[PDB]
Amino acid sequence: GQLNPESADLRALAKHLYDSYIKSFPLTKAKARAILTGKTTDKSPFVIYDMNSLMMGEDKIEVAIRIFQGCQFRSVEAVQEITEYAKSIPGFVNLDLNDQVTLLKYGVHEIIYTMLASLMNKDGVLISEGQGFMTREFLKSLRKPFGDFMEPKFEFAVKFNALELDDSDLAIFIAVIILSGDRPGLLNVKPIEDIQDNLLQALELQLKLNHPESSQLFAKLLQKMTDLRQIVTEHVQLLQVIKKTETDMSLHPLLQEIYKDLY
Amino acid sequence: SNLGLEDIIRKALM
Ligand SMILES: *c1ccc([N+](=O)[O-])cc1C(=O)Nc1cncc(F)c1
Repeated sequence: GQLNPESADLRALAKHLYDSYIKSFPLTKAKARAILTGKTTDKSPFVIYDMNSLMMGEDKIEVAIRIFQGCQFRSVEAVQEITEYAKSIPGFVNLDLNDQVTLLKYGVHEIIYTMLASLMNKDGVLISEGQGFMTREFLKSLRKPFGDFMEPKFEFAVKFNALELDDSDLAIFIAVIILSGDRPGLLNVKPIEDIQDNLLQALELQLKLNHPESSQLFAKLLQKMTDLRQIVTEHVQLLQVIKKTETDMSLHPLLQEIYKDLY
Repeated sequence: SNLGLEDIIRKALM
């Protein structure tokens, strides 16, 4: 590596994306980690870890289809923020509009799961705008099919969070996800790969500068896209599990509202 | 939904 005009341009791109990311996403990874590690004394979340504490937290808060309808509605803001971020990626708004929509309609789910990992640690997930913390084992204990909804996302998040990415890293990673030339139905793949090539160069440099501890972090991070893609693909099978579940699927109303905060 | 999601994205790109 040398400090030359192209490397400076890649640093300017990384900065541009970081600044846009801060402007687009009010809830950053740093803010979420500060809550999770016990430093946002302004907002100490209530811990929901069993049915008893679930009822004690009442003031702070088909069934499964209604959950999905509700979490999709609550994710509209995230979709809008991700779309606003995408407009800042140099070259993106010059693409064929159909390709912009295609890139976003596939990319937003992978990006939402990436951002969900910031809200998670091995014990649980922030909910209710950081005012609450829902434990992983309590979610896992819930009757089928609900108890299986979130555990694969926790498994992913622990592995993903072990990379110790910060918001500057994530800004470039999210842009790389958006500019994926492999999305089905794309009309003009080459201009998308031209931008992604630039973003990948910027990510590779960002990770080398920012993570001296982690020699193949670029490759490990790109491999995390396989897990993101698996989780997204599986959501179609959650829908089939629900159709075929002959059992009772009632769920405490407050648990229904907590699930609407998830994805 | 997919059609609902596409419409959200299209409006947001406006
Ligand atoms: C919303 C709320 C809770 C869950 N969950 O516990 O699994 C999932 C969802 C949901 O609708 N997820 C989703 C929606 N559209 C696309 C996806 F890839 C995932």
